[PDB]
Amino acid sequence: MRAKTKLIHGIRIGEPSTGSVNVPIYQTSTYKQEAVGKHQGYEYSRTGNPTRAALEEMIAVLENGHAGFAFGSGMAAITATIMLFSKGDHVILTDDVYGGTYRVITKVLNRFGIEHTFVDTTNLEEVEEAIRPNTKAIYVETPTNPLLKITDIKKISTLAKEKDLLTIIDNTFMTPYWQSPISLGADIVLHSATKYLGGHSDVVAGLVVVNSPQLAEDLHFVQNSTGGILGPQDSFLLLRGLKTLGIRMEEHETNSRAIAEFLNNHPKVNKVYYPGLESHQNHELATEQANGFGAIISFDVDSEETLNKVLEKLQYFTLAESLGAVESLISIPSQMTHARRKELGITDTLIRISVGIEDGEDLIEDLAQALA
Amino acid sequence: MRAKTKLIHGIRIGEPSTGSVNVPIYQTSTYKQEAVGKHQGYEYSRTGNPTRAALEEMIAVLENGHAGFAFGSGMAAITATIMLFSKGDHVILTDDVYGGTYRVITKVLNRFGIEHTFVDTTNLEEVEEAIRPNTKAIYVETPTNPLLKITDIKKISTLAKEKDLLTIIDNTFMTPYWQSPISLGADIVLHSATKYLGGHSDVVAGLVVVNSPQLAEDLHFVQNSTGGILGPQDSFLLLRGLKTLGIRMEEHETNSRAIAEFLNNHPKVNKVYYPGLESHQNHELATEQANGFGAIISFDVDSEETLNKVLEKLQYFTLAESLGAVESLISIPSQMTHASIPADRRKELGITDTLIRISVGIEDGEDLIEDLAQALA
Amino acid sequence: MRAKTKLIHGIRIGEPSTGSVNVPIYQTSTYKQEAVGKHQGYEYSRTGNPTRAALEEMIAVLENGHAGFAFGSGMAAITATIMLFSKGDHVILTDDVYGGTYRVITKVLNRFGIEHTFVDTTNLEEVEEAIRPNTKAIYVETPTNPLLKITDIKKISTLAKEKDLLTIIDNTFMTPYWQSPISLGADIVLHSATKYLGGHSDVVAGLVVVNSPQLAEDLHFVQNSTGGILGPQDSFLLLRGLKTLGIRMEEHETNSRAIAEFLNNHPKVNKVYYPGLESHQNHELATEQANGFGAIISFDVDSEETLNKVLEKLQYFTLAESLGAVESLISIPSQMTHARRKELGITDTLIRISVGIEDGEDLIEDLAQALA
Amino acid sequence: MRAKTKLIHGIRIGEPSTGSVNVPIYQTSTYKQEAVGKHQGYEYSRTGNPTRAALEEMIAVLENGHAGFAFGSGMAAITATIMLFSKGDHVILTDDVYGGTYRVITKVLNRFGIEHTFVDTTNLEEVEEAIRPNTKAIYVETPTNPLLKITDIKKISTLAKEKDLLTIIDNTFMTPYWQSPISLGADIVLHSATKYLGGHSDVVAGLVVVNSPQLAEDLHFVQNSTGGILGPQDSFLLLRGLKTLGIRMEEHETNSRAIAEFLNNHPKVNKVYYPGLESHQNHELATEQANGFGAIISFDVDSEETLNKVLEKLQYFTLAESLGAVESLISIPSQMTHASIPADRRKELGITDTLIRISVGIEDGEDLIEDLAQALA
Ligand SMILES: Cc1ncc(COP(=O)(O)O)c(C=O)c1O
Ligand SMILES: Cc1ncc(COP(=O)(O)O)c(C=O)c1O
Ligand SMILES: *Cc1c(COP(=O)(O)O)cnc(C)c1O
Ligand SMILES: *Cc1c(COP(=O)(O)O)cnc(C)c1O
Repeated sequence: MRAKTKLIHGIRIGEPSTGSVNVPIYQTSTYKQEAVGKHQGYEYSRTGNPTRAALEEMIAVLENGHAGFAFGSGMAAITATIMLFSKGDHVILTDDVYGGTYRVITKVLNRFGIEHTFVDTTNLEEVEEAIRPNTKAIYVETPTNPLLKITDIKKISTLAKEKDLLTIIDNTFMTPYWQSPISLGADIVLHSATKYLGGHSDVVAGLVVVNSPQLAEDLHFVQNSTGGILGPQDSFLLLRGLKTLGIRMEEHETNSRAIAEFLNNHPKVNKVYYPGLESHQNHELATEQANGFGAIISFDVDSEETLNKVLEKLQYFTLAESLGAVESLISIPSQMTHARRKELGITDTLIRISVGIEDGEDLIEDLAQALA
Repeated sequence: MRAKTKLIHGIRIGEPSTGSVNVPIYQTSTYKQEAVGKHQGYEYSRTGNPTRAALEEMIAVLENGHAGFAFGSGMAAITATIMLFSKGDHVILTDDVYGGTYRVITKVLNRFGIEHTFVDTTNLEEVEEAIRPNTKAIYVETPTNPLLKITDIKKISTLAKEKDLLTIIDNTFMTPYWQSPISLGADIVLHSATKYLGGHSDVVAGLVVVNSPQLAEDLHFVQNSTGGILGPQDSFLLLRGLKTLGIRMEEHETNSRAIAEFLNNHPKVNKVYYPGLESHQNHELATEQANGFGAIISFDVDSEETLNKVLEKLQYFTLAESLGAVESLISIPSQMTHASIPADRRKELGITDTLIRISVGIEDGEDLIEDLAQALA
Repeated sequence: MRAKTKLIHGIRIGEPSTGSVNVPIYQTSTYKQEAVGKHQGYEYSRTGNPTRAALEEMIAVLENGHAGFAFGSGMAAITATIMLFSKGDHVILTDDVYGGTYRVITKVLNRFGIEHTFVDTTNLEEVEEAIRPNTKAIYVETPTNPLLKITDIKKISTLAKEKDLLTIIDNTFMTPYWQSPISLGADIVLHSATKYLGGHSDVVAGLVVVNSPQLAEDLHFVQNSTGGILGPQDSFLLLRGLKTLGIRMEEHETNSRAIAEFLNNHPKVNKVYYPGLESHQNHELATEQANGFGAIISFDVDSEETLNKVLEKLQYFTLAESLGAVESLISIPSQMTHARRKELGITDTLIRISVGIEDGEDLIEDLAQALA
Repeated sequence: MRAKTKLIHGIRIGEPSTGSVNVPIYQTSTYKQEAVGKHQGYEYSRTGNPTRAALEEMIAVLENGHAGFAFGSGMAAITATIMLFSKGDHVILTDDVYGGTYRVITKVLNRFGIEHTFVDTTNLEEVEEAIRPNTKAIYVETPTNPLLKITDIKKISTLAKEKDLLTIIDNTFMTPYWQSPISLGADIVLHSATKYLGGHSDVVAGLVVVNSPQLAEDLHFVQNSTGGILGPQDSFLLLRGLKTLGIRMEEHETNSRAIAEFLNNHPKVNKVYYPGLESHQNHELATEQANGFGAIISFDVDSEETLNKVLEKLQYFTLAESLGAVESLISIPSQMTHASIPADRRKELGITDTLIRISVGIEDGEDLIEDLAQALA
């Protein structure tokens, strides 16, 4: 089936007991057993919950992977994944990963003897030079938050496999709809479902898909033991979100390309980050490993006074944390993303916009009037 | 406020926006800021959500604590708490801690350099000679699952404070209604809110209460960084359950004392574990550090055929894992919780494969006793 | 099984498909059919919804009736019930019914040619004298909101049956736990589930139980045709509420008797309405047709200045509409119950309290300090 | 604002309490009052609930109306609206109105003295000579279920205003995205929000928008008095669905035009009902009063055996009542909706027992056409 179809029919429509065209919300902690260990399906909602299970199956189907896992946040998904490894293991990470990943690697998991190196994963020579004897995994975010740097998933995966390393990809920004990391060699693909997958700024959730029975047993053990699960009401809202992922990302795409084009040709804007501009580092790779450029744009305005006046005049962009929502969001990474900032090239005049599904024309006019 | 009033007025009734007598469900990820850094207290739901904030405050109130933290499960609460420690730290634990706790200490957190010693925490001498220079805390579960063994919280706390150690208490079985560990000198108290606090078998949740601002900054940092948060719908259902925790535990208590007496005098029952029997180890301590015995009773029946007849015939006890629900539940520890441990140490901590665990609900007491009676004869 | 047991085991614990000890929330409008008209159980959520159906079965079991029906409010329950009748039919009602029932009878259903007489149902001679040829039903609320007048359900039912009339009882204040109208001859018993049945001030719902297959077909047709249904999330919260109805009403009872006793012996309070006082009209009948006196108290203080000062000083009673909640509520019927007020004896110094499950001692001390 | 922006910024983003970009779910019955009559706008959830208030405002915005009202179902919305009238009032209705509407008019509201005449509302002469002195409104459903027959809303409205009658439009099939009845002169517009507005087959709800304060006082009085309200959870899910109504209907439209063309040229299909075919009655009107044709297509297949093969073989159309969902749905009107009516008037309004109704979802267009193609051959 085509991608739009898979979002509606990835799992069996018609719940067995009643024919409900939706997954029921199993707001329950426990399950009556017929005999000692013989109501097989479900035993305890931490271990498995039918609403969460439908969600875990759906994300595995959408990334073409072996098994899915649902966590209370993106950060719980990221933490459970790194907790596959042990004291003495080493991880290589994209140098401009999300600040939350930066923080958990450097301020939490360091205290547990998990070692890291931050590397420019755009430079495959530097990635290979970072490999230690105790290295177990390469972790890549593409595009990155918020500079949208593009890393070659197929080349990172090939290097990882040659050196006996797992490839972990944060596919949050592209979603399963635009990019397929497992198809390009990734062992583990993960999502802040809080962003595009839910799509309506109303769920905090993380998803992990693994490509192997061994990884599914090992991540299941971590999720069941440390228990950072997604509840069934949130699981239901996330399943509901997934239904419109295709038509949302298509409208996001159309709006964002026109906005990147207009912002890149503006007197008050001297640099624009967006995979769909030919000027963007690795634009060519962006067109090859993904079917869309996404809906996150970062742009550097000429002065503090331009920034401030953009914030106070914008009508349809809401000043807030997060992204991936049907409504347009704006943040100032320099004043809103704490967790080298200078080294990464995150200017004090840099603005990040999350482009919504408002009319593309209203969003351009709103940005124009804001910079006029 | 008396105890029953606290469960209702622990936090202000009337939210500031509309006066709603209930906490609204903030099904939301993010908040509009007036200016970059000016926001009315909420910026991103993982860091703080107002529904979760009301629940975290409520449980902090009920435990007389500095601040509360809500997690997606009891196991997330225990994990987040032990993750306050770092590689080369040592924790002393109660030896018959809950299975899920055993597993996180011995199969997960061991891989992260956190060391442990399992000790009989009923023996303050043995606790003391497990203290190493890298020891940071003593973790106590009282009463224990499933033998309801009792640990002197006030004695553990005073030993701990004397050796500059943190005291952590798993107060799930007693709840804040019967036992107040921070009052007895605990630094940290946590709950599988999945049990009594929710009380309706319909929320999986963990709660942690800390009694210092330093512990609140540190555990908040872990919560926000590792993100095992409870969502707003579960937060609401757990707040809702908290409202009837006092009257639920009073009914649980009355059914349980009568069933514990009933089972202790039945001829097919060799041994009964319940803190309320005068014959139970540290019954005297149980009556000093808590205002109730629980609603959990384990009893050793006379034979395999009896065990199978009671599972066969009970009408009002449902066979299922978990406990602390308004509906009565039964499990066989040997085949359902302590299947992991060998038969070796299952005679040590006396877990026969004729031991039954019942969680006494709020059905009519006389219905539950009649039900046990018919099943057993 | 005893009453406390029935609240936990009235319906089968263990949902067929997974063994869940709870009813799943069927957040769904429609159901896949195997063949044209052959997924039998469920077809469309207006007509039937499995969460709503569990709730409808539970309330029928708790009132020992034939079938249950769940509506979006008490007033939707009351309206669907009167809409069993037609233009030209006449209904007799307790003269001091809830203001909402007063309003729908006199300002809505009058425009549809449903005729009414309001009668003192404490006076069975006046009830019999009110019967017209076009009379179809006697509608009784006992105790009444807010004066707690007690009507003889068995004598009203016997008169109704002799004259070919249906008996409809609003059992909201007593709940199924304290009073059983069907057992005393009632054909229809109904509830504002918004009050004690939900019990936590967090659901608006109405329930109707009927005693006959004919009434179940006729009310089902009205509920399915006019569609004032309770949604499945509210149905789930109401099922959850019912679980603690017994232990709640027992604590309500203990607190309320002590409060009625203290209020009735107070210098600043010159009259107290509460079924459990020997001085209350028909106290004897109250002890006979119900197992409890309930948790609503109305009291007349000596002056406006006493009332005002009670309102501003009470610590544990919240000034709000509604009742039946675990938290204590206070209202002034003279300034808060619009929809004869003088005729009914609703003084401008009359206070209604809904007694909660706070500690009974804290509630007395709070009322004392408030009148000191 | 363009149409797509309105579905997102129709109401203020950022609630006043915390700045939440989402409407909080007010799972609550009542509100603390400061003083007897001072309350911050909410007193009792049946009269007003803030989550329901946001949805009622949103649908009022999208329909360019005075005020909105949310009910527990489409049928509660129609019932509440017709209950604005009294015994001895007369309403003229579109003759092939939805079955549930037929039933409430002819089996419920007839018993309450409300009179009706069913008329072909495509014939303004016939509408006019059904007007009696006791007539108060003309009720129009355009397009109709299941033959998608089209009624001139602007002509009906002007006839109505000339005879001092109210115009009521059931705008369910078009939604506020394609058709704006109040703009064409309607006083009242309503929706089965169960269909497109929710869009995920997971909420039963009705909405009514009125264009005068007198109609807002009167319908609010009915809503509050008779109490067929939508609860806060359903209100939230319906708000959520509204967010994607524009992009859902654009995708629905593209799949439907292609499937309507596909079916109209297939050799096993005699007749196709769809406002978008140039051959459909009042195609010209359809293109003037609405900016889209729908996502509902009825088609008459060649025989019983074809009908049974398509039900047998379709993979992506689910057999089920209802429509307007992201997942594609199929029904047989003769056996599922118009089983009530005799075979007598089922040849009049041409409802063969080989007529299939499909609701086109937002699956890949080419998947749905391939699916119909394989099923039909
Ligand atoms: C005392 C105690 N602590 C912790 C837990 C674990 O909680 P959860 O199942 O919510 O992860 C349990 C569960 O049985 C328990 O009984
Ligand atoms: C046009 C139209 N109006 C009203 C309704 C009735 O709505 P509900 O099923 O929510 O009562 C429907 C349902 O099919 C409909 O299609
Ligand atoms: C927002 C974000 C996260 C964190 O998700 P939470 O749900 O906030 O824990 C992780 N990765 C990326 C790329 C993100 O954008
Ligand atoms: C509150 C009340 C009602 C009305 O219930 P709603 O849920 O508000 O419609 C009806 N009858 C009685 C006796 C009440 O107390």
